[PDB]
Amino acid sequence: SFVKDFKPQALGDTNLFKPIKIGNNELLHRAVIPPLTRMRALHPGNIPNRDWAVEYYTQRAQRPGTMIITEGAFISPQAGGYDNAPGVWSEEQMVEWTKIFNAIHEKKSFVWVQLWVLGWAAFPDNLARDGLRYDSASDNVFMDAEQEAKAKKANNPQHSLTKDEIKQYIKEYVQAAKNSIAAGADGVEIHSANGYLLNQFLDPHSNTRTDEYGGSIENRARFTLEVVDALVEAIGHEKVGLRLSPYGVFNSMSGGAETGIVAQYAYVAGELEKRAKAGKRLAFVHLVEPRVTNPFLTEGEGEYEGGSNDFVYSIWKGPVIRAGNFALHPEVVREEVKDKRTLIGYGRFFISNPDLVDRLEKGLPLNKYDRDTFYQMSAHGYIDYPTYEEALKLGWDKK
Amino acid sequence: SFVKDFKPQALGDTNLFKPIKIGNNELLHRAVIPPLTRMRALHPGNIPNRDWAVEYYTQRAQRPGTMIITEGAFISPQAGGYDNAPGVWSEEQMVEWTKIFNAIHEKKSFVWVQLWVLGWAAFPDNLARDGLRYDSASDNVFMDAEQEAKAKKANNPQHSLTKDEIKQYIKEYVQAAKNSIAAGADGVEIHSANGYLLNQFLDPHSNTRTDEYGGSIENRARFTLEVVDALVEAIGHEKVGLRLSPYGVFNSMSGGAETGIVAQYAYVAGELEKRAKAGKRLAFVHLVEPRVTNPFLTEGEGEYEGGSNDFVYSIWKGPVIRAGNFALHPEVVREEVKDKRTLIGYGRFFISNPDLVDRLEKGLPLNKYDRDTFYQMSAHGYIDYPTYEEALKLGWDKK
Ligand SMILES: Cc1cc2nc3c(=O)[nH]c(=O)nc-3n(C[C@H](O)[C@H](O)[C@H](O)COP(=O)(O)O)c2cc1C
Ligand SMILES: Cc1cc2nc3c(=O)[nH]c(=O)nc-3n(C[C@H](O)[C@H](O)[C@H](O)COP(=O)(O)O)c2cc1C
Ligand SMILES: O=C1CCC=C1CO
Ligand SMILES: O=C1CCC=C1CO
Ligand SMILES: [Mg+2]
Ligand SMILES: [Mg+2]
Repeated sequence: SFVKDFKPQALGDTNLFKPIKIGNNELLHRAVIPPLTRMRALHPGNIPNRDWAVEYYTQRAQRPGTMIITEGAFISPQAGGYDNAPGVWSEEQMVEWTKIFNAIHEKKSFVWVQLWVLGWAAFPDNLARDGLRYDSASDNVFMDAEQEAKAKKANNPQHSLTKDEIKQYIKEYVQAAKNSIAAGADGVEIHSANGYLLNQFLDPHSNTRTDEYGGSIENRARFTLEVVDALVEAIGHEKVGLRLSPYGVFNSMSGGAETGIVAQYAYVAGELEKRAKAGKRLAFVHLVEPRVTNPFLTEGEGEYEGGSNDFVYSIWKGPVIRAGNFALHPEVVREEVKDKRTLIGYGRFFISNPDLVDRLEKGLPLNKYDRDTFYQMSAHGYIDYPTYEEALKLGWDKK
Repeated sequence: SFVKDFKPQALGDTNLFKPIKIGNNELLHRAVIPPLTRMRALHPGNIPNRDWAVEYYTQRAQRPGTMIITEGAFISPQAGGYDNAPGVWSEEQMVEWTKIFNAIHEKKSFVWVQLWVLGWAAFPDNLARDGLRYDSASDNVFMDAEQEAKAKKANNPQHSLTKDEIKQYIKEYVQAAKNSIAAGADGVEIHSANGYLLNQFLDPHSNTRTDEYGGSIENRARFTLEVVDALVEAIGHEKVGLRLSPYGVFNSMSGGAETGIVAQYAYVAGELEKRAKAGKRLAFVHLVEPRVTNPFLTEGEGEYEGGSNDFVYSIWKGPVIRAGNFALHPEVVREEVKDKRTLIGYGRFFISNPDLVDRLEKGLPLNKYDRDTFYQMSAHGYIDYPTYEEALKLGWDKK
């Protein structure tokens, strides 16, 4: 059924429907599909779903000129820890990704692979089973007691990365990005947000290191910028984006409670602009808004009102993708896209509306999403959400 | 005469005329007199003008409940270098300051002493004459070639402060603040803005040190926060404010050209909020707007459009005084004071309008200022600017 109390507003008369170039891609509108983990990848081997993934991405690429960022993809087994998320390290995986990229391109849309490393958000028992470390920035602070428990139970205690193991990750990032481009992706997005490994280095709560990767703003940012630099070198700045969530508390990050948090993220932004003036401007910076500090809370919950992402705009002068509770708030989007370098990521509603761009353009009702099938091993709640046309035929307007 | 093309707007219906408590002072409106150097202090001894200073401050205290921040005052001879700016280190000086504070208090207004240390903006020849160092953060970078010349000529080359000399300044800040309070001031403002000594430590262009006072965001901020801490300890957090100019280029600071500049200032703001949650919240943070990057350029010139001070609001949760080209833009002030903790500093127009608050309240014409007498040794352009009543009597409406 449709979202019951929603008062849609057509956005076709706004900059949301003005074309923009991001990296090498000529977007025809600025509604972006942000990275959305769906847990349909098959085990063993973290293989993109051979039955459903192509169709899923095809449906969502249906509006020509759409920028799609994939679900997080592990760069290596050690970077993983969820059996049903995809990876981009093996030939098996890339064969399925190539089919996906081809289908999106045939719909005249674009695809960026999000490169994902879990750190302490990984399941230590899964890792222990596969002979892998349970990794984070530090070893004296844990995500929650449960995760700290599972580690000890699985005899896989949280391990503070040595400098050589960090380098190994950087090498894996490099190879995963090369794999992505070679298989046909338009670019990659470095996931440095939402409390995953890179974020665990950025945040002073999770990073209590005293070597050059912790103890200061510059140090905590080091790992992230090294990945950025390694990837810009490997496949070019025009094929690299960065995702950040300055106010996020997901996976036990500090958010606005940390008084130094804006300074931490402002520094990263500064360093990106620095590289941009020196000839190497990233394709985009992708920001999670304080509008959503946890995307598994219903829209309007977990909103942080004490901080704004606007600071990034004073520092980084390139494209900015903003994501978080925008689908139900076209009145907000209308204002934000008045800025000419701002794009809008729509997450949960792109899950449930394959034709979302049309619906935004024309102010059509939205399909409700089903949180129960966000992470299910099923076609249901994945590829069976109807377009508006199909929804009408199913009588959804009269439910 | 009156400002010719100005279209005044009454502001009495805005928060500019709502009372607010700053430190121990109950302000009755939020139009603040920012620090304004006028060079009427007498030489020798940097003594507040015995003929004119009381009358000057009296005229400008005339609206009850007005917060006045004094012209910059040197904390020590070594901190000085302009013969006609006042100091707050000697008994001679404090006797004149006491008369000033008394007169302001009799008008039911308030007075905060700005504590000033010149660093490389000082005249090295004046200092050499008095046997004093020409001080800055570093010795391999100079304000301009002229100042670098005068130093060498006066055999007083720019001197990079040792850690002991920095401590000596901190001691002088402490004593100057104690002197101010003892003489009757409501508080002090630490001048960490506009390219003076503390700013020279904050800015990566002027600070090329490799010890703990330079080389990183935290290090460059060290001197400023030490002063803050020493003064909060000495006279209380409710009697201490801080002035900053994140986008300023005055006296050869970097401004927005430096990609790390927001991060530098965000860190300072964070540290202040940190102390604020730990029980020691400064009375206010005072910000120079990118609206004015140089107050000796006419209004509208030297405006930086690539950056905003709004970031401070996501980090510091206390009162914020904002200054820069607000007098001729009531349409801007109307919006900014909708924030309930925002005050507006009016500089050049408080120079030329002793009754400025009334004129803002009622939307009256403004007296033009005379830049030629900003720094003159004269009553003219100091205490002879007319109130609106006097201006009418002089026929200023018919000029
Ligand atoms: C089911 C689900 C899976 C997600 N997976 C990812 C992910 O893999 N990588 C990522 O950076 N963000 C992920 N997110 C966060 C979203 O990209 C987005 O920031 C969030 O949903 C807020 O946007 P929205 O209000 O439009 O849904 C996910 C969110 C949801 C609800
Ligand atoms: C003549 C003059 C003297 C000033 N003296 C000081 C000073 O001693 N300390 C300080 O922090 N700012 C000083 N300033 C900067 C002002 O406080 C203020 O930030 C600036 O004038 C911008 O505000 P406005 O546009 O309202 O004039 C001075 C400005 C002028 C024009
Ligand atoms: O970032 C991710 C990956 C899976 C869920 C989230 C939350 O945003
Ligand atoms: O800061 C000061 C002191 C004298 C002039 C300025 C410019 O703002
Ligand atoms: Mg029907
Ligand atoms: Mg008349």
